[PDB]
Amino acid sequence: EVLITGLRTRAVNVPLAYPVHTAVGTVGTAPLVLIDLATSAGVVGHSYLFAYTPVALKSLKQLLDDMAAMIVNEPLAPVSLEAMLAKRFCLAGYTGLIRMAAAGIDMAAWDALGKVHETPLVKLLGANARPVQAYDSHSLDGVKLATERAVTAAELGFRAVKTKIGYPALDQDLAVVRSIRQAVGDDFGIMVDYNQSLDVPAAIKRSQALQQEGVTWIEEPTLQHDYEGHQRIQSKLNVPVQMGENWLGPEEMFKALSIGACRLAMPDAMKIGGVTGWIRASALAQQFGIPMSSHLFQEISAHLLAATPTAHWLERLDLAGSVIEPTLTFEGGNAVIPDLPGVGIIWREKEIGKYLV
Amino acid sequence: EVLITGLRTRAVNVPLAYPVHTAVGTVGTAPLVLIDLATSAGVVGHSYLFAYTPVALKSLKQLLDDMAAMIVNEPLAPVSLEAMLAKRFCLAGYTGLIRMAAAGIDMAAWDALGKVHETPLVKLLGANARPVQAYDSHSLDGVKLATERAVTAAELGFRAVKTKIGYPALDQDLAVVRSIRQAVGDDFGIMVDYNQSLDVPAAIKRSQALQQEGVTWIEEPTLQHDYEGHQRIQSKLNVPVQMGENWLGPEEMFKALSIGACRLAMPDAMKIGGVTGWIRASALAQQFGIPMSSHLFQEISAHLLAATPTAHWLERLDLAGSVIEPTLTFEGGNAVIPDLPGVGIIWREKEIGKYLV
Amino acid sequence: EVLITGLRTRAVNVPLAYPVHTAVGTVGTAPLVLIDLATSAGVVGHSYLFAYTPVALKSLKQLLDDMAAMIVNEPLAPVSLEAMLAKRFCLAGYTGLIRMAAAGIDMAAWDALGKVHETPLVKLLGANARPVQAYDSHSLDGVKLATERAVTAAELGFRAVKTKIGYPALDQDLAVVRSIRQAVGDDFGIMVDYNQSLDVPAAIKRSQALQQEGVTWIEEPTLQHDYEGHQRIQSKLNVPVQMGENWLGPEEMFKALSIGACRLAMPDAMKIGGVTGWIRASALAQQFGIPMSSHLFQEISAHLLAATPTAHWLERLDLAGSVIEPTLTFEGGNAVIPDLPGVGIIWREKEIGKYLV
Amino acid sequence: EVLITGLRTRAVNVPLAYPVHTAVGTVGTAPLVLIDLATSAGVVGHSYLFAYTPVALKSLKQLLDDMAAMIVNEPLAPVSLEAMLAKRFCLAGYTGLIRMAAAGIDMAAWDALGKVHETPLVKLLGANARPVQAYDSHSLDGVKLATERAVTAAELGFRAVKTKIGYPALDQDLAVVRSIRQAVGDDFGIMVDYNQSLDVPAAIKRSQALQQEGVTWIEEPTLQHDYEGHQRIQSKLNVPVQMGENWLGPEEMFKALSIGACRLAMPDAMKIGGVTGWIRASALAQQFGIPMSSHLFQEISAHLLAATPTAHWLERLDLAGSVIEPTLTFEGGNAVIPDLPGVGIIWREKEIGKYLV
Ligand SMILES: [Mg+2]
Ligand SMILES: [Mg+2]
Ligand SMILES: [Mg+2]
Ligand SMILES: [Mg+2]
Repeated sequence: EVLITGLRTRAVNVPLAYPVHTAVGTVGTAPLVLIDLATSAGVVGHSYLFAYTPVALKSLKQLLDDMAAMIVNEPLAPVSLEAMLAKRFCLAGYTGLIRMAAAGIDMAAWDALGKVHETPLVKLLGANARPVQAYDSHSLDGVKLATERAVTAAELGFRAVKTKIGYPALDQDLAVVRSIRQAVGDDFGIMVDYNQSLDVPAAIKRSQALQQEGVTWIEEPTLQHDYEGHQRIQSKLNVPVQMGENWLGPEEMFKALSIGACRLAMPDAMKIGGVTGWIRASALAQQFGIPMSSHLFQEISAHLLAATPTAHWLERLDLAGSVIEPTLTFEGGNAVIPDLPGVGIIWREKEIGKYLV
Repeated sequence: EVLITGLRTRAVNVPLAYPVHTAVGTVGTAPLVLIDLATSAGVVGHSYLFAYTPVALKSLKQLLDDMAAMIVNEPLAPVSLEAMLAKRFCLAGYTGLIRMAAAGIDMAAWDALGKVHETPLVKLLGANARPVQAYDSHSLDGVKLATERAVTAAELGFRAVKTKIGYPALDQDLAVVRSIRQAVGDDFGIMVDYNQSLDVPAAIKRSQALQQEGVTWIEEPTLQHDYEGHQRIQSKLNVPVQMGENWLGPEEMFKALSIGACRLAMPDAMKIGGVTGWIRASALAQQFGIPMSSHLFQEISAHLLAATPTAHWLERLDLAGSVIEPTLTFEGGNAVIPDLPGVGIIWREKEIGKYLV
Repeated sequence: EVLITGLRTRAVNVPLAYPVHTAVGTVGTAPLVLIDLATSAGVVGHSYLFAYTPVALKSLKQLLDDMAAMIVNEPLAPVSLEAMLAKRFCLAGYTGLIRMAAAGIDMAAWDALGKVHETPLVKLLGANARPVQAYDSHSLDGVKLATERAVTAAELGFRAVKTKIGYPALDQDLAVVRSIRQAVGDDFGIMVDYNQSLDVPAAIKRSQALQQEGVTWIEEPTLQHDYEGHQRIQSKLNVPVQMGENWLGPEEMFKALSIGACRLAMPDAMKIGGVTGWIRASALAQQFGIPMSSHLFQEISAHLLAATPTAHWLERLDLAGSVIEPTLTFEGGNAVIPDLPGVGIIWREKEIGKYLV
Repeated sequence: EVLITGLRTRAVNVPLAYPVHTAVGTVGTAPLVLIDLATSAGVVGHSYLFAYTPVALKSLKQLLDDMAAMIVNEPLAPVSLEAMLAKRFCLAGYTGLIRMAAAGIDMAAWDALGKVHETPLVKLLGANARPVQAYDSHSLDGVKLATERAVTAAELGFRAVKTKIGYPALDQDLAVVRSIRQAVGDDFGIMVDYNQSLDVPAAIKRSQALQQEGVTWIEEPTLQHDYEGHQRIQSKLNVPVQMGENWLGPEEMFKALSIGACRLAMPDAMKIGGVTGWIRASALAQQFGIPMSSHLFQEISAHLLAATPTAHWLERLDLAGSVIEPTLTFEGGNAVIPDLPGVGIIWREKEIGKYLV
């Protein structure tokens, strides 16, 4: 009875507030697919996807455009829609770019369901809005820029930052972390993320040195699919190993928590399967006793974390700020959900045409 | 912003459509606590609890009456309310009659949230209504009455029945099952339930004989908290061991699925923690690959199963038919959810006064 | 041949010798149900239950009043009575408030059996009385009050105290523990209890800091039903993790010891199932090599520990001192069992009427 | 020193020799992306990809077109190229359609390396060509068409066929298998494939009935990512459970063999990561003692199996016969590798234009 009536997608390369420094060089834009899901109720659901690299951007938009005929005239009902897409893609493989596209439809379908009921998503999920602690996420920035970014975050009221590390020598990782720590003081979180760059023995050596410095967690020290190698690294540490941004569906989270790969989790709202996948992931993190943070997608993640019994941190990294209104607020380093139906995503229509592919 | 404004409870002893025959004798009424949850939106949430024995009935109503002050003036938001009650009862022990009372408040709070949004609960949970296969549940009835009840179920269009067994000799269990099977034919489900009555070696001997007869599952062969003993019984069977009506919260389901106690699950909407607990239980049964049925509470369970990715059967056993309107329908042995906001529970006010304690 | 002839219960809110400070505020009374079990031998068994919160108090008394008809005219024989109650409540769920009520009947039935034989309970159980080391249990008291309470305990001759911790920052827990340690010196036990307040990674970080301070054990760092999360915390510690006050029956202790959740145990005489349940729990702690202390119920626990092969500490926390005579004595910080038949509980009849609900 | 100089892709919808019958209806074409990899040596590598559904076809071609700039001017060296692509896609997720595209480049790069050295791929891999037993793979065809297809396969000299089953009742699966068995006789292989359609208990019941009939293996009885559920099904069977066509990379095969999910494996040359991935998969199947068959891609699989120490069957299912010359031969039901450099794939250029998208 409310039916989906259309899917529209727009591929954009948007400027990043913080250019991303990598081992190769700097990237100053993010490739996104913005999604509009029309309904027979006259409301339009909005979401977006991150394509990671511009090599995948046109392919992800073309995949979504060719999935429109599977969803148009189906009832909006995201949990039912997700089961239908999981079955339709069971041969192709309901993972990678297909699962990401399905998650973008789910996150749009939940934003429209909240609009049909004139209620923020957090309340539709049965919870009250609450401010959630956030950390500001930076990149592989070198000692001077990482310290300047940490000092700007601290001046903006965040009480933790994340820096990416994995320089050619462990001394340079430690020089970054120590310089930040001098600038922000001891009563401040410094998360660190090796973005899959170490083998297991290097990750044990480097992480035991970083745990002596005092860091908040150590994120993806090794290849993201190697859950046993993450469990061997965590078995040598007191500081917690954090992972999860690369789990494609809750069935990958379940496999990593069943072997004890990590003592923290941080699903990505797109890769875990949207709101439907995150609800499932929340139930698993509750039973396995794992505090659960978010990865990217801050606008929907502030709602999802408020319904997550083990919620821990929200990652602030504003990928779509150039094309979405700043309805999400940070107040004393906590994200505060807007009082708007659905997710609170409202497009900057005059900006989007600047960045179309 | 919609707040709870009052809790009213009424303890009743209601006549059962099918008197329950036990090893002791017959019971012809069920002790229930009917719950009304007032809200500032003018809608009233309804649920009920089963007290099992009249020894617990006044105590469960008095417990709910003394919990009213913990919930009145809280926002209706069931997931938040459940976290608050779990913390408030963490010393007393958030299990047994305290958890049942919390679940009755959760099931009422979700029925009111569906009424605030003028939408059946199944759609509020994000799914479409679908008819769900049901079986008719009988008792420890002896060969003649069990066969008459199976023939009446088959004439009503059900395609499976459950009988309780655990007579003093295995031959009498087999005489029951064979007589039903003669009366209903081979293309018909016969579930059997030993209601915790066997030790592990007796359960292996009796269940291997019942598996040779051809039964659909073997339910709670031994003490319900002995998950390892259920896993030892299931390791000796091809037919699946079914359990779960006695799990108090999803954290007990998680412990039994982590050791492989059963190849089917059937949570009870009250003991698993209401709609909030069942949503969590559904995510666990999906990841552990366990088809999930319901136990009692048919009216809400038809909605919950339609949102459950591994839904298997709905148990028809109409405990509250004497005091609730028959809005749930069975059509060719499938339960069909009513098109009514929330759960579809509407009290028979002129009947309730007949059965008050 | 000695039969039970009546059950009388009285619900009271009694003043605490040490008001209990919590994260919310102070509580100055304890809700108890005092139990009298009449017999055909003319002796009357006495016990009491702790309801934890006044929300449960009337419900627990009403449950016991409605169980009287299950026990009156049964033989006093507590082990047989316990098997009968376990079977009668196998559907309702023999846990939470039902199991607590059964344990209060068992503890009264053993006090009457000791009176029928004119012998202290410890001798009826086959052991000699012995003084058992006790620690004085305090609350979440802040640095000044926790230090004053530790100095009063040390002046009363106790050689250890327990303080509740789990302040918003780990530095405040450490400020409490260090201030106590300055006041009482190094040759003195300081147990610490987080009363389920931490997730697993916070519990590992905080407990490794507390183990560097030197504490005697770390009690219930995380949710009490999460035995695997307690085992992950204990795997990161040399100091022992203590738990068990929330195990409802020896079957829950068995599940936590089978996974290595803790290196100390401390059953509560009511939640473990009274004297019958504690005897079983003692045999499990002996085989799993776990030193076994008590939680609350000091009067019966001094007898039970003297029969427990792995007895470790008695927790002094005098909940019912306002309504029971001080027949239990502490002599140089050890509890000393009175030479009185049964448990030695004798009501202060002129005080009880002051505190009735 | 031989460098890649260009990538050209063509998306086609090609007619199938055997239309594929499914639970929904018949599909008479396959969506393929044909790949040409130009080199500085003047030879052109050829491969193709299967997109499974036409929903993915344009997206897979656009992804490959946008990956051309990552590979042009790199040395042809497929193992090095694969490591480079795994690192470049480590954030996006080197799985699903990205991994399939990488595998199509690897299979083209090995066909060109064999052409640069004027040697069939099997000899470049260090092995001699040998004929490999093949079975003819059919679909969900109903009793009459499945029996006609089995009789045509047997007349073509194949000594085994595979049929897809998972009809609404187990009796219809058994009616299919029995009808084939009557037509082909007892000295003939009948593999059966449930294409992920059963939950675990249904798969145990149906597969124990099929094992009594006598079938050669039971393939993907349940969801393909549920390796533990495949291990629970295999633990109840003597006949071997076969899986692997949906493993994306050898790292997914390793996870399923480490838990004992299956006693046979059948990687797909595209999803396992091309020739580079299959070489790795072969080493794992050898150490875990698992006979290894192929899935689709018959032309390259006849070469790969001849280098695989545990080679078992080649699956004949001729997806690209309409656009590639029939250089692969079946002689008495064995595939025989052509004596042509590289894989032996030579395009039918006059046919390809008929089927372009
Ligand atoms: Mg990261
Ligand atoms: Mg049952
Ligand atoms: Mg404690
Ligand atoms: Mg297959």
